[PDB]
Amino acid sequence: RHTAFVIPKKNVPTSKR
Amino acid sequence: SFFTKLTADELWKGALAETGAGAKKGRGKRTKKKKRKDLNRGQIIGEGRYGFLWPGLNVPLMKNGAVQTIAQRSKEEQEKVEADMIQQREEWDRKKKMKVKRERGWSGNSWGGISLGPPDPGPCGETYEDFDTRILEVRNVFTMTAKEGRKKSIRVLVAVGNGKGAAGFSIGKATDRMDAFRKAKNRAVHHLHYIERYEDHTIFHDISLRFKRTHIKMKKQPKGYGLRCHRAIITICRLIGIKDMYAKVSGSINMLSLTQGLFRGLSRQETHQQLADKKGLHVVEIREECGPLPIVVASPRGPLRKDPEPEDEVPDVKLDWEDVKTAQGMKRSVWSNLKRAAT
Amino acid sequence: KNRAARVRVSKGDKPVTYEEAHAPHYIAHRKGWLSLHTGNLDGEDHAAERTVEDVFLRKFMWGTFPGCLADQLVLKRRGNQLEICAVVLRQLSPHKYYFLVGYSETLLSYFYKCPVRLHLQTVPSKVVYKYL
Amino acid sequence: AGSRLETVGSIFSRTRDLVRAGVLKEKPLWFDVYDAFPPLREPVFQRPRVRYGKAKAPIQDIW
Amino acid sequence: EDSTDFNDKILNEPLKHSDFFNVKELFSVRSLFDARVHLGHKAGCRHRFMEPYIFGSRLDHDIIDLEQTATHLQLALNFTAHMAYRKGIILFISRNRQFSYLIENMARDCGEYAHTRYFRGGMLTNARLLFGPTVRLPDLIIFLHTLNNIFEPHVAVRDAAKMNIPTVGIVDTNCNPCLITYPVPGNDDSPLAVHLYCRLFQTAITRAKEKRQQVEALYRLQGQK
Amino acid sequence: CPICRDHKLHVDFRNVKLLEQFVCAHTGIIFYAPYTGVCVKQHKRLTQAIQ
RNA sequence: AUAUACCGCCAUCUUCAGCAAACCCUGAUGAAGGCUACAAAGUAAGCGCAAGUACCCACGUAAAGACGUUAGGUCAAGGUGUAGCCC
Ligand SMILES: [K+]
Ligand SMILES: [K+]
Ligand SMILES: [K+]
Ligand SMILES: [Mg+2]
Ligand SMILES: [Mg+2]
Ligand SMILES: [Mg+2]
Ligand SMILES: [Mg+2]
Ligand SMILES: [Mg+2]
Ligand SMILES: [Mg+2]
Ligand SMILES: [Mg+2]
Ligand SMILES: [Mg+2]
Repeated sequence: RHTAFVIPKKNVPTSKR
Repeated sequence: SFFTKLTADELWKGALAETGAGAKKGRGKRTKKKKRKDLNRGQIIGEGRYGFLWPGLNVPLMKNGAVQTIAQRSKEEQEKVEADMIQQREEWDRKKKMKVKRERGWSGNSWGGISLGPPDPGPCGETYEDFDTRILEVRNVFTMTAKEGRKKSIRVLVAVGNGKGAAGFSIGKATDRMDAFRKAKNRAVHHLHYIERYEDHTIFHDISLRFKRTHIKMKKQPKGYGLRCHRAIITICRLIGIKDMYAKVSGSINMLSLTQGLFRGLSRQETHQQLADKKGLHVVEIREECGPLPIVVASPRGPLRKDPEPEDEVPDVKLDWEDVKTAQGMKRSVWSNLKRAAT
Repeated sequence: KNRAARVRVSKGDKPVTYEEAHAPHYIAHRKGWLSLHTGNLDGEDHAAERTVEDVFLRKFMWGTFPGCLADQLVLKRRGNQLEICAVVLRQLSPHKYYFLVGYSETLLSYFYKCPVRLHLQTVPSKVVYKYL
Repeated sequence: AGSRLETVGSIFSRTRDLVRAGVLKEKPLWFDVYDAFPPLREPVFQRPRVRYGKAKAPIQDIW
Repeated sequence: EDSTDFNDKILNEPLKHSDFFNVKELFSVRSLFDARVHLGHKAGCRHRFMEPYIFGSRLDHDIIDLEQTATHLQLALNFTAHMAYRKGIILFISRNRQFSYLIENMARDCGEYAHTRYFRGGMLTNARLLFGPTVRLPDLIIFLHTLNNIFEPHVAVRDAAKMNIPTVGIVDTNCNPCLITYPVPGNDDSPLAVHLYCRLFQTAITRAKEKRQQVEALYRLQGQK
Repeated sequence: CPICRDHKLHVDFRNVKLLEQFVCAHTGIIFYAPYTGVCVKQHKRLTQAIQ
């Protein structure tokens, strides 16, 4: 079987000054 | 005992062994990786094995305007809640295990030819919804260090295009493959080329360049010929918008030199208007389909020259043996002119 | 290297609390104590019996308010009384909070033969000190 | 967007094409001024090379 | 419905005249010859792309043809004056410490910006991080000295082309004018010449800025009545 | 294949709109099977309907 | 049974001073690399050092001491994954 790779949901920056 | 009990986080942290020496330097097989499961997902506060109904917690506080009292489910009724809870667990597990259908690229396990979508929108109200990203190469490069030793890094080559003459490529280097796709994709829109197209479907003339040790000989073709070129070139050409063209790669088949050389030769091609302005003459197109009719595709904006170009009995232009050998029926190859799929 | 009561640095997306962001060498400099009794003062007794009560209370409240505790408990003892102070999330309905308060207060008073009072302070989301 | 290919073409050519392709929604402020009052030479990058053999500079002495 | 008239009358109208701000009366070939704008470096320092502008080499001292400078300087002053009329951000760059004070003062005098200090890598190609996402970069960079202190091209010449910023530059006989959009060939060492350049660009800018206030008042006054 | 996966696509000589997808619009040549991916049986039925 | 599945608590270099996300640039868009103050492409959140704090001060001693290294130590603190025993 092929390696299963799908685009992961983009993260949102948590730390803001 | 009850004082030797930990929490789920401590139990899963030690059971998964995600942070350990084995993970650090490719010392652990991924064939059967352990996977974290949340055992509190489908649990209701107040539901136990005895089947007790606690007013205000498990069940509504008041029924028919009166406060309920402590009640306990019957054996038959409590056994139906356990089986319905199990079905929910299996349903949840089954959906997660199922894999959504995927679209492969050049090969099943090859990253090349896979789309990464449009580049991320810019902060100052910039969007690239008309652009498309396609992976060309994903390499795993290693580097010896003093402390860690042999650490793995990813090099990614991507191309972006809007389908209307604008296209560019970039390189992304990172430790995670998903971070290399973003860098290359978002950096390729700031290094865009504009490729000129003849009638919006092909190049203006035959190109034959060499980047370092890679040789690329492209040819102009009529409508309906299709793309008969290296698979990487077919990915870029769709991004640019070139429907019909033939290309042959010789020498080194390095993807980065083939990519950097293709954009170089496709940007240095002279159009028919430039040729007319440069020589102050009419560029006339002759077609067998249209017979002897002369079609003027470009005319000089400036003063038209009254003197014709001196006819040359024989032209001292360097020829290619591969092309002369084909026109004279001498290039025998059991791999040329093979029936293939539409590109 | 030392590990005790330390949250190792991460890429930057891990949110830690004030209590969780300080190691043991700050327990009397930048942090207080989660429990306050007299057992450990000079000349006092029953330090081993107050400790077992604290270890049980933290586990009882953690499993009795599952997913609702934003931060660690602050246990207070004044004479006979025992005061449990907790910060809780607002996800759960108030009806269930009042039920668990009347159930937990009563059960722990008959188990430790003492008047037990529980003081909840709801917060929208887990207060974040910094991102390690 | 834009294009940071300083070697490829000139700012006018790179901006003229991208504006016509659609990438640039609005052309830059200077663009109109350059087309109307352009310079004598298009500012295209060129690599300096060394003269070899008998090639010499045209510079003459002022006598 | 009212913007088209405003744009056509104000912005397009100047672009229809060869010398809207009349910057050809600000200088002359004799005004440049008296400021030693024709004196270049020695032949051994000469750059190969400045040969077209070299009248000759008198005793191994390149002489810059002022006939071309006047034609090259007219296009720069007009372009510089038009960008100030459009309320563009003009940045003066120079790494010659001798004239650093003079250039900074002129920029303040003409309501423009200067950078005569060490150019930190990323001012232009990374301004979002350094200044902020909503930062506005210069619309015109004027190079009074295109070389740095180790006799190499200023990094901003290459960085201004990456950001598609038009550059104006005073190139000497040992300078590279290939990426400079409007290059003026002249001496960049003598203090009598740098005072001229500064006075000319400062005059063209102040005129253009005052020329737009006259065109707007007429439109505003005429529009009401 | 494209013709066998959809049972509502009928290779008939009256269905000119479907037969135009298997003929080049620039050279008037019927594509070979590997081009479109149809089987030999349906490519032989298209050619007869196209002729 | 396996510390060569781990958490947990540590040793060691550390009687160190560096680690590093995210960008940018160079090298023809190769692995790679990134300083010169009369300055020449680097900017940097965060962690650490530092600073604070404790003990009799500003001193000193404690404490602290990152990322990594040695599959370092410990399944016999306790817990635990896998495998095994259950008259
Ligand atoms: K360990
Ligand atoms: K153990
Ligand atoms: K075990
Ligand atoms: Mg396969
Ligand atoms: Mg130690
Ligand atoms: Mg000079
Ligand atoms: Mg070990
Ligand atoms: Mg001290
Ligand atoms: Mg110590
Ligand atoms: Mg310290
Ligand atoms: Mg070992």
